[PDB]
Amino acid sequence: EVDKRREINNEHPLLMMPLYANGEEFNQGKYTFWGGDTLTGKWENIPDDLKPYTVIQLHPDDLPKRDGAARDFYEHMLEEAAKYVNPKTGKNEPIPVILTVYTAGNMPYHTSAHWLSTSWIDKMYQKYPNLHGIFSTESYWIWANDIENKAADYLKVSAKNGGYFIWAEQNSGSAIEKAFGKNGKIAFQKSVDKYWKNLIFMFKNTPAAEGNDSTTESYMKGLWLSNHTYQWGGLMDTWKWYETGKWKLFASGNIGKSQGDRQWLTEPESMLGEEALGVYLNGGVVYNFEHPAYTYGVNNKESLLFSEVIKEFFRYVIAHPAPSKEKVLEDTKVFIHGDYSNKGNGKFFVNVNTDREQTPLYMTGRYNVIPAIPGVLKTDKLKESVSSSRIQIKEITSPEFSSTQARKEYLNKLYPMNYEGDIFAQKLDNRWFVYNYKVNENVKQTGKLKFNSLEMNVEFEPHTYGIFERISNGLKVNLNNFRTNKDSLWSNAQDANQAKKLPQLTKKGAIKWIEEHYIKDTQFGEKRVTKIVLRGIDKLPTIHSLSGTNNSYDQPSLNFDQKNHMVTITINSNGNLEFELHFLEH
Repeated sequence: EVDKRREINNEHPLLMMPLYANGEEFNQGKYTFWGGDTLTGKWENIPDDLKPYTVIQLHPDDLPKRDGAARDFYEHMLEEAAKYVNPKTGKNEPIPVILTVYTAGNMPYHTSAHWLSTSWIDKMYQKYPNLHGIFSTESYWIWANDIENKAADYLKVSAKNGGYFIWAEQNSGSAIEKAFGKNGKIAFQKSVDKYWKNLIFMFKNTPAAEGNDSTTESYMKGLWLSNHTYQWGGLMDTWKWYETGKWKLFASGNIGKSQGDRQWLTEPESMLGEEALGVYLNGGVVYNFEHPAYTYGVNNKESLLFSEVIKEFFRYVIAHPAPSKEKVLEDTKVFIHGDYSNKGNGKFFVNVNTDREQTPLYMTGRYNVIPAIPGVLKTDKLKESVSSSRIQIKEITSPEFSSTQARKEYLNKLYPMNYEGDIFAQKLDNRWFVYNYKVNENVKQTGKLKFNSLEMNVEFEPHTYGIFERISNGLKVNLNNFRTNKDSLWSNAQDANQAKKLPQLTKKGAIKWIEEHYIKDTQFGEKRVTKIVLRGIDKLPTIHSLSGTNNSYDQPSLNFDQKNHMVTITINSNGNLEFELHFLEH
């Protein structure tokens, strides 16, 4: 093995920072990115605490579809990255880069990435120590005849150089199963047997109408636990709102795939944190987002989604490393071997732990994410682990998985019920993680959680997650319900028919909207109420270390009922929030 260029694991997570080449300006002799970020300016802006965990991911977007264009753009940017000087110290501090080398099946009618040979990639790794890896993303809809062969070559050239091959893909059309050899294309399967320590496999939740969120995430987790990938994660994509035909928040009717640029702006900001929790709580460590103009920002400025949700979430997962592989193995009671594509795809988990066919969220944490690997793979390495002895490894074709009711009856024997209420909750050590799982329905949810004898009842509106940590002197609370008002995008449409018919916002129009109405002059959402009730408290708790999104919260209300030894906490906010409550139990 060649020394790794960087670590990627629970203690060293990875946030990918995408930059999409502006092919129109490339044709004019300029080297620029859609949305106006510059490589140097963006890197400088990244908070210093996050720099060790963040990597710039270049994407060739609409560079001309001809030989040399992607090499030219990429070599220019690698040079800029390599020559970077820290303005505060004067030291050359090369910027870490990941290159997108494969997308859309690398068809020459789809992408300039077609004209990037393995030879060139090898040359770039050798020339640039700051090239930390290469990325393949989104070919499930165009599964090229040689995709497994090419993926084997990407993994091998990365291993040769100590870099990572990162593949973000969704199990549409059995893509993950095929990647590992379902249909007899076994080159990548063989590559992984040798080079899995240089592989990162991520879900890509874009094709949301096909409902493969839960099954793809199950595979990513299972691949990791069984030593078929070094680590896993997810690319969470606000374009899901387009794929599923949604429009104005909470509005009725479906507009189909008709208003792309309005649609990818509409997903609530905090819902990206809800999605990202599925990665974190299950031991994933790599995070990436789309659409980047919304999720990260424009013109070297952080969007509010980035500053108030993603930045804070990512800081959290650095401060509190995700459960290790060993820990997740120890906690795993059931591990599925087999193909979800033959058991209803995402339907497998509907009314088990997801509430509908098309959602990136879960409705219960009772089973967390049940890990699986495709039927083509073997569980030998999993069984060889010292931490896997109490795992039931079950074929997906087992009678236990034959129906929705069979799945719950089996899983319920092994995963005890550990909270009450119709809301998502999952416990990790002394922490309850809670969110309202509604996607586009304006419905409050409630749950009853316990920390031993201490009872905590919560009431959450949609697009609200919380982390509640029992600490020696009381409770640490992190709450995020940040959701701005996107109704302006849907002005002039009083129903779905009218909304489908709106003028296109367009790509350039959306970037302009972000500049003019999101980066500044933001239409913030209304403050909304969260209730937390604690039962079993000695005296009125005290509040400490209260902070959050500027101007986004009223002072929390503490109402102590001495007779019933209980406190009702009322919060009215829209943003991120954190505080400690100090108290003793009764």
